[PDB]
Amino acid sequence: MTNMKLKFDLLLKSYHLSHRFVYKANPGNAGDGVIASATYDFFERNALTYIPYRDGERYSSETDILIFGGGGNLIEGLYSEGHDFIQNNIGKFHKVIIMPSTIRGYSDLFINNIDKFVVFCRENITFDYIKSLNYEPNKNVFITDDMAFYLDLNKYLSLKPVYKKQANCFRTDSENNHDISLTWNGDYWDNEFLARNSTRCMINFLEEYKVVNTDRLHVAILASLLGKEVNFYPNSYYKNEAVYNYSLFNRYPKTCFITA
Amino acid sequence: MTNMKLKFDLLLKSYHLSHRFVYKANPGNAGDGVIASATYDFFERNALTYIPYRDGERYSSETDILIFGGGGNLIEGLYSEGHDFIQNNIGKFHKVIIMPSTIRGYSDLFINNIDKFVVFCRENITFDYIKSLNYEPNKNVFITDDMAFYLDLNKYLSLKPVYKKQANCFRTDSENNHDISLTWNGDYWDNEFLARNSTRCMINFLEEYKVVNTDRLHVAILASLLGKEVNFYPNSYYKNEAVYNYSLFNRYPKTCFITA
Repeated sequence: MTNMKLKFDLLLKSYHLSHRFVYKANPGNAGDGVIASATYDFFERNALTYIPYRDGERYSSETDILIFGGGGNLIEGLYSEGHDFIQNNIGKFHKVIIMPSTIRGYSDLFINNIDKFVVFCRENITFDYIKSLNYEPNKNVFITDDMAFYLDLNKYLSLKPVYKKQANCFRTDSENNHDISLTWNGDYWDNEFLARNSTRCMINFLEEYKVVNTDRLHVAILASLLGKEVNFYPNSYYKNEAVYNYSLFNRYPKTCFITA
Repeated sequence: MTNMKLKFDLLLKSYHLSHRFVYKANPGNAGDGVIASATYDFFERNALTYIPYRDGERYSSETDILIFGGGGNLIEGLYSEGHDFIQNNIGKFHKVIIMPSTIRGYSDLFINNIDKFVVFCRENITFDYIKSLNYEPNKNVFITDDMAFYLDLNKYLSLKPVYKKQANCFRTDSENNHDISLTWNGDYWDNEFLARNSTRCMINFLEEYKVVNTDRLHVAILASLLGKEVNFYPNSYYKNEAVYNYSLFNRYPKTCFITA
């Protein structure tokens, strides 16, 4: 067990003694379903009970903590859904805990809510950014692996043998390409069964290949967990590269990052 | 057990004594994954062993039978993938068994291969069409339910409670619409784990709704198996309407077909 992982368990268990968890899964593609699956595995393994966020329900501004699911939606100039959800609901809760996330911009949101945010960063670029906004390391800003590294992998495996050479899993926007991230895409991941079975699908697909080529973070993560030979390609805002440098480098020697 | 269902079991078991099964799952959307899941359930429940079709492998023109998975791909003027697969591979096998399917046109294919085809029709329009091509009922043309009615439903259920009113699952081509059929879409369904877990996803989604509105056949079928209130809408070539009249009318009184 890594030092950041043990710290993460004890920390969330410490919050659970004091406040009850109101959990909102991050919406998005099937990669975001992998984060939710692993988050549900994390809650069950640490005996952490939660109530799912219900719009219109009244929560306690003193004893309820919003657990905002991990992901990379908080990117100014790209997505505004996660930013709008937090800003419209920050007043309802005592604290807002952002599960391990990639954050870019939205400096006004984090400076003006520093007293309510507890930010978990899944790579060094987000960690240095948040701490540069005067967040205090080990008090209201932390760094640790993306949730998907917590995936209880053995209950998702099909154990079907490898018989195909290369899988191409590239973003459809810009050969035999299978963008398996874009299968289920939306605000689905508050259903733990749908999240886990969607994650089984992605894993079932990858299990049968020896080599995986992708620019999709959680395809790369899943294939790395599977011990596959992984060729990971970059995207904008250093999103892929930063997670690779923090979590995949050296820890998974069969996964390499192709810069050019 | 329905009379057509019992006939179907004994018939395929009879073929299995004489020849070995080479199975090709129908490619397509997640509806076609439901057909494959149910076909795998059907094989396991009847102790029917098979070998998956492998392109480039040599099969016996005397003792191997191609089992072509059910579906609605054989529609002239719409799709040609299933037609090309059968025509290019019909010479390799002793017989070609078409699992319960909707067929439109391609009269040249069925007239010129009448001595090798055993056609299972999943509604009355296909059955009357094939038999009009001089196929002999109960010898080389049969009628029975779509494979999805064979789905071993209880191993797919999440048992999550109902808490949402209406689900809209309409074809994206032409409100809160979720075209869950277009999640996994391709030649995936020869993997039984991927087929079953994709089917779990669709079922997980539908379980939480009380009413389902759709023009997607296997969404309507799945929701009917779930005992939901189902509003089923038509499409072209009488594809939805014909399956409804044969399999869903009266047998599932909470599913109704909206003509206009």
